[PDB]
Amino acid sequence: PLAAGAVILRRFAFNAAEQLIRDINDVASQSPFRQMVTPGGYTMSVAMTNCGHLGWTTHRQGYLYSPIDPQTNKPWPAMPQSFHNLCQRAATAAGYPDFQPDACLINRYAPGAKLSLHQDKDEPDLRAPIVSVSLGLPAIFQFGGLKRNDPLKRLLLEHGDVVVWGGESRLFYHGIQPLKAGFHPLTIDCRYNLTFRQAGK
Ligand SMILES: O=C(O)c1ccc(O)c2ncccc12
Ligand SMILES: [Mn+2]
Repeated sequence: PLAAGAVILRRFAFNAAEQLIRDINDVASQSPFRQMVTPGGYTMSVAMTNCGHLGWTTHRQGYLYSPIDPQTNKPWPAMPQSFHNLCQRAATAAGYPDFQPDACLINRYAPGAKLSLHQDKDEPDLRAPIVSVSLGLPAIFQFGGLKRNDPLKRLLLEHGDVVVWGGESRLFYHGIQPLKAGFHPLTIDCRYNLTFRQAGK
């Protein structure tokens, strides 16, 4: 059992990937990818956008979920059908049939992009899982435990892999190591990851 509460579904989204990527591009045509600035003043190497009713974003030197994209002053694009359906199939298979995300954060990793170790604790109910979908180039996902200094474990996440982070794992510190450059036939030179969240109360 790699991470208590987590359910790894390798290649679960492999068949859906081309459609998912088309929908990423459609979302980004409305709410573009942008590299947000952390509360500490650093520009993230990962570029982000969102779809759904709520979107994860910097605002006033903190993080929060907002119904409005600060870059466009318009709502985030609606949740694509492909996104909704894939998430529900994965969550249901993993034992979370009532998971109803209202936010999907879309991350784009260019070579060298990384995410420092952190917890996702900005959501109102931490009993709801987060569903992660990997597309394109492979990345090393690192995760520890409930404490910042718990022992780290690592696993490669490859194109089409889905992880449902539930139970205890929902609160683990985690991150992504600097992305290795390469080629993928559907994303060309990057990785994307979708993370579905229940962000509304
Ligand atoms: O699955 C991933 O690649 C991933 C990457 C970066 C994150 O901040 C995440 N947060 C929660 C769940 C998954 C992820
Ligand atoms: Mn995270």
